[PDB]
Amino acid sequence: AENEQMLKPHLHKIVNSSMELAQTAKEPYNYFLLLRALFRSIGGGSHDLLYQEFLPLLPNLLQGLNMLQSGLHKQHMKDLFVELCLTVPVRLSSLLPYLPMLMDPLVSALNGSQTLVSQGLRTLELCVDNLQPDFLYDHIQPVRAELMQALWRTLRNPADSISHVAYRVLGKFGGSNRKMLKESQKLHYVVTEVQGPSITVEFSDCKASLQLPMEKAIETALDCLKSANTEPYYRRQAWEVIKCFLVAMMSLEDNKHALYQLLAHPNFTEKTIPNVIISHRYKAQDTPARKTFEQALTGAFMSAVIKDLRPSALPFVASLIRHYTMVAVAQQCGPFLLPCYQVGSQPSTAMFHSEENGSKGMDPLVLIDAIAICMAYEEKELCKIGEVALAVIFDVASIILGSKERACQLPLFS
Amino acid sequence: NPEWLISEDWALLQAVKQLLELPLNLTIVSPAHTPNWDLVSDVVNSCSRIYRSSKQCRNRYENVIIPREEPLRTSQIYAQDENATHTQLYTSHFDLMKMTAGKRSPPINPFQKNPKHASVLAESGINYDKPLPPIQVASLRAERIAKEKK
Amino acid sequence: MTYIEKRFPEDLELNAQFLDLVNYVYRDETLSGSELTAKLEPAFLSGLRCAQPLIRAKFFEVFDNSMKRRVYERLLYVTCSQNWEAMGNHFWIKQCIELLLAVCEKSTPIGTSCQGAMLPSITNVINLADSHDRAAFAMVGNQLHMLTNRHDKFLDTLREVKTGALLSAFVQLCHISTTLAEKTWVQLFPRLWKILSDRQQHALAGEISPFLCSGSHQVQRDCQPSALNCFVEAMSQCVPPIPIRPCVLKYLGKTHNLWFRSTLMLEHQAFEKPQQEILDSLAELYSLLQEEDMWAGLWQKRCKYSETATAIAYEQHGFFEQAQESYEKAMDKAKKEHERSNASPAIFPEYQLWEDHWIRCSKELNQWEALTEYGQSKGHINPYLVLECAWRVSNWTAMKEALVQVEVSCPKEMAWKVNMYRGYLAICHPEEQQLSFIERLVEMASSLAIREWRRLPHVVSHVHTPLLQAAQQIIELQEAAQINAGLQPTNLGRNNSLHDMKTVVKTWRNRLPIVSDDLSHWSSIFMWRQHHYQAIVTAYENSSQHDPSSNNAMLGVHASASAIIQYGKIARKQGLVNVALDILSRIHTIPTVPIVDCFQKIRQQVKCYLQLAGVMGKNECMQGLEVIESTNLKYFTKEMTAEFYALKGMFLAQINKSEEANKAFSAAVQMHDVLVKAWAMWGDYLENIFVKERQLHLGVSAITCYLHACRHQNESKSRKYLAKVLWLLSFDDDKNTLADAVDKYCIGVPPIQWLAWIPQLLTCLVGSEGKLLLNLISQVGRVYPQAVYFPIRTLYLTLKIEQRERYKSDPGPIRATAPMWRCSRIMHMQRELHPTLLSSLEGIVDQMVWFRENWHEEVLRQLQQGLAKCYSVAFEKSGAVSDAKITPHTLNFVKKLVSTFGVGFSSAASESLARRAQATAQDPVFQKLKGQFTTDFDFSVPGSMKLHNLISKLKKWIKILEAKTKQLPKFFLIEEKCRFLSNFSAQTAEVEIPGEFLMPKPTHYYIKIARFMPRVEIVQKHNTAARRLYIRGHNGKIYPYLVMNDACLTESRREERVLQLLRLLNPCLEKRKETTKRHLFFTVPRVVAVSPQMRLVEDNPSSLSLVEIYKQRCAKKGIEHDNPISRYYDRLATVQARGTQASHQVLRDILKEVQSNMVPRSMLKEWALHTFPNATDYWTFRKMFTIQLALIGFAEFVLHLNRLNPEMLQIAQDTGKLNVAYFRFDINDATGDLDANRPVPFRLTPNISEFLTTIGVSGPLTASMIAVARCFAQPNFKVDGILKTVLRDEIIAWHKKTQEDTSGQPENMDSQQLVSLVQKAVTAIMTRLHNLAQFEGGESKVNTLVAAANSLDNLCRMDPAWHPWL
Ligand SMILES: O=P(O)(O)O[C@H]1[C@@H](OP(=O)(O)O)[C@@H](OP(=O)(O)O)[C@@H](OP(=O)(O)O)[C@@H](OP(=O)(O)O)[C@H]1OP(=O)(O)O
Repeated sequence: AENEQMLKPHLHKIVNSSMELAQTAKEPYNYFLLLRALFRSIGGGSHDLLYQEFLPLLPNLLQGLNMLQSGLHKQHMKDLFVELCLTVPVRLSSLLPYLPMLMDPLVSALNGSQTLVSQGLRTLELCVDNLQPDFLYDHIQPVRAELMQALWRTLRNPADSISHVAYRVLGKFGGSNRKMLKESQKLHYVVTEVQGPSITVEFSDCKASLQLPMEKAIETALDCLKSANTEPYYRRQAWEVIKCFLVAMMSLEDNKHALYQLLAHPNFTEKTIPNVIISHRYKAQDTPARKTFEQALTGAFMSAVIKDLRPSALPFVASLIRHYTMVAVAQQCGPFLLPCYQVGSQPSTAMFHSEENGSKGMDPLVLIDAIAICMAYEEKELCKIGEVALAVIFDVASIILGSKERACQLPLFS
Repeated sequence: NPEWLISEDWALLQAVKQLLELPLNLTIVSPAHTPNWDLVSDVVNSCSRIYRSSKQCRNRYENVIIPREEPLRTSQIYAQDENATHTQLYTSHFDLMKMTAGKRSPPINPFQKNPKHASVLAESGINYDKPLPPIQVASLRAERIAKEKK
Repeated sequence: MTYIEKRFPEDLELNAQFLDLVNYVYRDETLSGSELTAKLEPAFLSGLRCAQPLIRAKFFEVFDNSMKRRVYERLLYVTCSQNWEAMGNHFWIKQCIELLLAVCEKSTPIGTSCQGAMLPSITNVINLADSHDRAAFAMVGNQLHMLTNRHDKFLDTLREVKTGALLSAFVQLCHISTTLAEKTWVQLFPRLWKILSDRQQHALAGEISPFLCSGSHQVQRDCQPSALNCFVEAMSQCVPPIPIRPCVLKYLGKTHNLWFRSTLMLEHQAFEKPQQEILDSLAELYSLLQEEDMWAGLWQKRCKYSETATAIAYEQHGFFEQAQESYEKAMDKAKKEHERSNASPAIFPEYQLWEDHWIRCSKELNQWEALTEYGQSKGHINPYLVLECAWRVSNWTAMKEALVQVEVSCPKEMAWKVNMYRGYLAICHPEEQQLSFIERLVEMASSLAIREWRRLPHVVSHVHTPLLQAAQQIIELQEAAQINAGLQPTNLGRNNSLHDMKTVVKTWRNRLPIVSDDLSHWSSIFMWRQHHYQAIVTAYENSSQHDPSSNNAMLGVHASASAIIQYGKIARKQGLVNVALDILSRIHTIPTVPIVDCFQKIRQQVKCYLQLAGVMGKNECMQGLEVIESTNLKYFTKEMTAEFYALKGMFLAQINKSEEANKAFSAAVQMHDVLVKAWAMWGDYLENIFVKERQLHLGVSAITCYLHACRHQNESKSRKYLAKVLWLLSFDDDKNTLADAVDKYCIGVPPIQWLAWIPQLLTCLVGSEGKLLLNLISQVGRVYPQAVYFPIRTLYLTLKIEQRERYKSDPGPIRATAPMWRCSRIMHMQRELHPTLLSSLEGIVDQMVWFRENWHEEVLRQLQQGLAKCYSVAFEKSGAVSDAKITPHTLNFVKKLVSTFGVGFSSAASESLARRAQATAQDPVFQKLKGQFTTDFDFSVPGSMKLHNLISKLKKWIKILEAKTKQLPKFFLIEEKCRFLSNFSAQTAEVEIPGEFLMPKPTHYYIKIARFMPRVEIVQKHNTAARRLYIRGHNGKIYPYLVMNDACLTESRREERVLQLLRLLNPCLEKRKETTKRHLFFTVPRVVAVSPQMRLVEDNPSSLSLVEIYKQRCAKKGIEHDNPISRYYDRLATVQARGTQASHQVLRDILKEVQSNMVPRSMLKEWALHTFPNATDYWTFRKMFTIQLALIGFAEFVLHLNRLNPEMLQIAQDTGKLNVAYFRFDINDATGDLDANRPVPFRLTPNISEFLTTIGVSGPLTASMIAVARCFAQPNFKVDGILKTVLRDEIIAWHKKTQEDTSGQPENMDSQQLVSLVQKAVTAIMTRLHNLAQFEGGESKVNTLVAAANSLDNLCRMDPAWHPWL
């Protein structure tokens, strides 16, 4: 009764300030928490005083929240956006001309966490109970495939109440819950026929052997190493899987004297380096082997960040980066030149491993793709290991070539 | 519940026999091949008569079969005793009832241009005998809209 | 073991202690105690599956040593000696993985057999190249020595890793993840099967089936990834797994989530051909899947008695009364045959089919009393049917006895049905009114329904429709709970309960099922609502004091009347008139009813008489007219009289009087000028009489009628009327009477209605009626600037290009034509009105001009089109000579091509692009290529003029170029040259995605282009290197588009017209039953022509073509895709070498050999099997393929479109949708009429039929074809008008093209020739549609059409370039 008079004059002010400042802020999280608290306070009870001043704020606020939740953001940020944009303290009577801007976040809330799917089903029941079926159907017509697919997926939710309310709203929809979906449901399919990487296993009891594919195994390892909910020993097992996959997918046919005689040649430090340009614009689609290699490499780089896995992951990662960069400089420099790196050559698919001829052996340039996808990872702590990888690459390149400025002409750096 | 037909009874016996187990004790060596009563239930209720295959009946009628299998054997009563006359008579009775139901089902130029339908229109103020062309009707609609606007 | 884990699951300490205790009991003192281990099996299993790794390890170490370390022994153990019942809803197959991977050898170096993906060592460069280079290299500071030493030490550390470290961690990883571990078993078990010898494999396969059953191993029935699912998937994924029983397959499919996998396996067994059990189980499983078409096809293949086929055909297309009559005739004939002699027991399934389908038909025909009398037969009481049909006739005692008889023997799948029946009983029983357990029953029913839902496939389909329908009746029972709670005398009359009752009644009135649902569900809903409506009515008859206004009883009366009327309307829509008359006789038996709903009842009656007046008889139609005239109009309103007179005029125009009908139409329109339907029908009649008598004073009237009908209504409805309006413009005279007529009464019609017909009115823009149509298009454009700017832009540029060729003699600029100035003044006005939006559109169009890529793919596409035309012309010379000479036109084409070879508004982008082209044209590579080509492509030498010599040289150059063009960029950044596109933002202009204004949408949520994605990929599609552009919107989604360079301004404009036609026909498919029921719809991508040479088309990334899949399979096999055509032509030449012109047998054997040698019919089938490993995904893809193929075949046959070449059919892998590459009407260039009379009506080559497994054809394909034929055949849609409107401009362009060769006066074709030709053309399509729609006697010509589409006697005569084998 008394405090609503001092908050009303500043409502528009704080709303607009938080909306325009979080866009160019350093940690735009506390502002959205403040907005959520303000919405909760305005919705709590029937104030009927701040409602009049909040009504003219929906035209821009709803659009901004929709643009925010539609863009790519971290999981917690997206959850906060979708939950604060759905729980607006405004009655449906006035949200009619601004209702269309609530289906895009609704379909995401239905696909979100348990709290998010519950809030989405709550809003869906609220709008289907407080509005005529015809207008609501004409309203959801633009986005019906996603909404119905999410309502059908959440029906299998372990939570009994969630599935029950989902079934209740589906029955409330009536015949519209099964209308033809022009945007037909998507289904998984394979794009290539070549087999992915596998590990050889033998059986001495029957004098035979098998091949164990490990694409989905590496995928599971990376997935459980990325998430934070996994336990430490499972992370260690996944790191072990990735390490054995990495070490099993290389030749390991190098000698000490032979390596010394190969790297100790005057041409490596005297001959001009071919200035060919590497560009993924000519690179074909990623083969199963290459994507599995990238996944294993990024999983190793992540384990190098994991605290309990760092002591054994960081040295192995450094040594593997050394191996990759050394084989690269050996195949692309020295007296032995590949038919695609000689003088006068041009960019081509021979530099990358592809389903076509491509290169003769596995492309060592995949290490750069791993560092790229790691630095572009959602978590920024991974950028440290990427910088360490680049540092060791440059250092060992200058060591093997000397005259640091000369080691930068390698197409590897391009 | 309706009586069990010898056809579906032999079907049940065979389904149990096709479970690779003996009736002497229904857990034979390779104990993982426990009796799948739901499987034989599904295989039996696909016979002539109604489902009649709840959790109870499946066990009850097999326990009834065991004594008379350890008189004529079920396989003998199937191959013998008018092999296909029982189910065929059942189906003939069903079809006769069908025809009786379908038969007893029910089967399911006075020009009068009365003056009421024309008198209501005359009261409305429009002539029916003289068809007003659509152009004049459109002009009248435009004039009415103009009058309304003023 | 029993209680410690049940009551203390969270306290892992005591659980671990008990597990250590049992592990010690099992480990130590084994020689003393071995009987105690029998009862503690559940404890051991639980400790093995515990979440703690140490306990799991110490349990597995003792579980493994108890068995021999042999793969076969462990497999036999886990398959027949181990009982997993004690596990409990666990994915025990991971323990099988543990056991199978632990026995592997783990004392050897690690390695891999993937030699193709091997990574080269550091010293691998010492042996790759020649010898002496490395021999001389081998005979040639500390900072490098230390690095080498450390690297060698590290490599030595890696070489110590053994295989045992990999498998243990692999198993520990599979432990935590149920997904991607099921896959490991699926992918590893067949690998084990491969190494097992025949002796082991035989016994294992013989004992697996007992293990597939394994009795009490059913707790997994509710497990999402049930173990039996994975096990049977793995078993089926083996090579030799022949022995598996079909009964067990069906049982696993039903109980476990193995529906589609089980169906695929059963049909794979069935199509390999004592053996009828396979087909019986397959038909049962199909009937369980609600897939009516596959079941019908399978039975038609199995049908012995001819009557069964006709009955199934009738019931499949909604002919329920004729289906019931045919079933009755069939079972009567069977009874007669039985009286003659006994039949084989294999006929019993047909008898059960007849029984259950007659029951279903009688259920659909509103025979509830007959069904009750039948199920209640003394000798064979059918308690389920009685329980189903008892509550709908208020037989509550029979319903209660049937329920108590079913509750003890109800299928667990019908648990929610039993709960709903128990609720109905408790709510509606007279002497058992106990409203204490209501919400509990609803909760239990919902839980059971959700549990059953969890047992269905993950991809929603017809299998899930029953539960989606049950949800509505369940929530209605929940609402009925409070309804009855409020109707009791304690709450009777209370306002709080009255408001709730009113709200619930309004919601019920506004909540309706869809027409796609069978009438059975509509009845189950409406009759259930009727009980409570009557209760409300009756409840307000003994409480005259409560609410003394005679309103709440009237509320229930009105609700019941409206529900009855809606049920009758739905029954009528589905094609039932007898049940409609029955319902009308029913509603007539009421003391009194409202006057508002009686008018609607009379309206439905006259609508029934209307739709029944197709072949109306004199007696029946006159009796209907008398019944109509007998209705009283005293206490009624005025608008109702208008509608009544309109319907009277309609019904009387149906008969050949035409005078009283005109009078009634005029009187109705005068009664209520706002009535849209009356004026629309009046305009229809006026158009008819105008086309017949040809009186000028009637065309203006018809156009005014159509316009006034289109004024105040929605665009979806008014579309077919604007279609009629646009066609009438071809009858105007020199005075342009109807032109001024339409120009005088156009003020008032919404402008959005013309968006779907902009192209139709643009063609008239160039006629003598220009100025008024220009004003009209400009007026409608003032609201939609882009929708009118893009088409006028394209047409203006095409006119300028055409004039450039018309004035070849005059150099420099030239004067503009009349249509040019006309359509450019409007563009000037638009720029004056919408400057920012049009400027942004111009910027976009000028930036996308940079997509003129290069000469490489340009000349590639040129020579591809050349080869295509060469083959098309050689097929004509095939049978005659086949040693033919190149035609003059093809010679000129190839000459111009090899001469230009790629290099052939006051803007500056075009100038910069030309400068860049001239710059890049200074390299020696392309010059040498041009020289080498010109030194070969010359025709002035003898022996080179032969057509096949040219074809061979073209193929050689095609191979050379495709080997050359394989080194080019695959994507480029948009910011490289397209600055305005990269800098584009929502703040610049509110421009919408192209192709949005084409079809108006009810809502205004049009996704605006937020920004253009930086990457622009290059994809090889349509035999050209198209540029794929990605555009992002404010919603976060991305839309891909192909900036296609047409290079032919006529063919593209004629191609994108059938797309508009199909888009216009798409709504109609969604307004009828048997079409929505089958999900029939045209997949029409969006195509907008931005210039004569360039057009922007929508697409999706994963969309292959038939030729793409064929050439992919060939490259996999390592052969050339041009081999079969060359072989056909070689056989043709070698046969004609002895003067014998190739006969029919020659073509037949050529087809047979090319199919058996290099093109097996099982190519597409194996491709689909490999592409979609999941059974559900494969089944969904195949069903979508079948339905879309049927739809497009019906389209290409009924609509005289060009032959569906294999490269045209696009096949979307992500959804299975089938869209073709821009069909076009094959109008004869000589005669100007449609002559789509090829030997094959539609593409059903052997490969397709093999992919459709020969039953998808006989079922869903022909079923969908018949449905879509009967759908468009309905007169209410007036598809003939749309066809006429499109063919008008399709023939105007033909005339323009035919008259351009000779040489405003010639701007108009004729006043009588164009109309006559259009009428001749449209009838050719209408007759072909009616021939397919005919469904007399349960038989249709579609069967003979599909049979001829795959007959070898006709396929061999098709063009080799058409690929009758692919
Ligand atoms: O729904 P009904 O009352 O039975 O009649 C409808 C109605 O037209 P009317 O209500 O004016 O008769 C439809 O349109 P809506 O009113 O539902 O939007 C539609 O007619 P349109 O074709 O004009 O959309 C349809 O017709 P169809 O069967 O062609 O879809 C059908 O009319 P019928 O009486 O022919 O069923």
